[PDB]
Amino acid sequence: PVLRSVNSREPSQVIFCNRSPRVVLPVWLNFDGEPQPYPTLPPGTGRRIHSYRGHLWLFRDAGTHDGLLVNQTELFVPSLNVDGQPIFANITLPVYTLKERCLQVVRSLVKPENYRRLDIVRSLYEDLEDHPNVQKDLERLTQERI
Amino acid sequence: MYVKLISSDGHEFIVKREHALTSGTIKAMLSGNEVNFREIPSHVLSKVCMYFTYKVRYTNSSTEIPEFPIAPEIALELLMAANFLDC
Amino acid sequence: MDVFLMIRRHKTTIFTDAKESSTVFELKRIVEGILKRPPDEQRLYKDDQLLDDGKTLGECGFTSQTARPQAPATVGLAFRTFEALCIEPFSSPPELPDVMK
Ligand SMILES: CC(=O)N[C@H](C(=O)N1C[C@H](O)C[C@H]1C(=O)NCc1ccc(-c2scnc2C)cc1)C(C)(C)C
Ligand SMILES: *CCC(=O)Nc1cc(OCc2cnn(C)c2)ccc1S(=O)(=O)N(C)C
Repeated sequence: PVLRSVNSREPSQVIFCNRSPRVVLPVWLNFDGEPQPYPTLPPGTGRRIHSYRGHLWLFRDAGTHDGLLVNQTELFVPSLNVDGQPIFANITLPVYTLKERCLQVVRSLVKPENYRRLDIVRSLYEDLEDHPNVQKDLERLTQERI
Repeated sequence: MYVKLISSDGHEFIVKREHALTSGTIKAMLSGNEVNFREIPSHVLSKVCMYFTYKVRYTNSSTEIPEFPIAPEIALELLMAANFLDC
Repeated sequence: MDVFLMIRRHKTTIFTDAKESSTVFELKRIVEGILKRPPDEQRLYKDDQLLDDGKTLGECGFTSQTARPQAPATVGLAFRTFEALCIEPFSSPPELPDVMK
């Protein structure tokens, strides 16, 4: 795959800093591009972690899989540490569209089997059902890269 | 310039024109000073206006982005309004 | 630093921002430009407290922390004998749907 960690074996220490109000799930893309879940970060916390140069990470809301930003972009790639300094991965909320924010709230209150009972047009039912997904995002980022 | 957005229950919301242009629908209506939303009530339209303020303030900003709050009781109607307004 | 407001009278609500160091009188000049009523024909309030022309918005309680873009603070407005301050509430949301409980 285009999006995958490189097996560099070159250590890089990183500080994951959750500057969001969400519980953050760090996601590591393995050497075949398959995403792997790592321990979650509570809001406003920082974790010093051992990663490697050329590895790829993305960050989501742990409970809903909403996309989050890391250093203002989608993907985080550690580089070599300079003078023993760790690399910062500042995780933040994007400015979601109002429509996406509303879909997040409604999904959080209604079981998918009960989306059918909501008095909304069919297109909004389709929008609710189209949950955020790491596989879908990796496909999109793959096209954006090419 | 300011523009007036009127709710179904007659509240008039006066907002900066550039902020109302956050909505693609409102932008098109103003292309192409007052718009009447016959199906959007004031408990929803007031929240839409807060969203415009939030979007303009925080888009391409470096300062920490806070959550945009939505009470469960308004979420369904606010979703319908956001879908119509394209914002 | 900016402060984010809703200036409200009857069923009119103006969304605007102002510097925390700007004054009550300068906010009446903003209202004038929008609603075409001069400052002497306006009374501005924070809750039922009448605000003094010479105080800054910060000195009245409107600060960056408490008057946020996504949760603006309300400034009440009454026009001129002055009418009583009267802000109509926004509509009541319907009962929460069964599938959201
Ligand atoms: C040489 C190499 O590439 N090793 C990999 C490796 O060690 N990795 C891959 C990523 O770069 C992350 C790194 C790793 O597993 N480090 C240990 C680790 C443990 C906990 C955490 C986290 S994330 C949030 N909280 C914690 C405690 C982060 C990293 C594995 C063993 C998975 C093949
Ligand atoms: C969440 C943990 C963390 O990293 N906090 C933090 C980082 C910080 O980094 C500034 C910086 C300088 N050079 N780079 C590349 C980054 C400054 C402060 C803090 S904090 O005070 O813990 N925080 C709560 C803002």
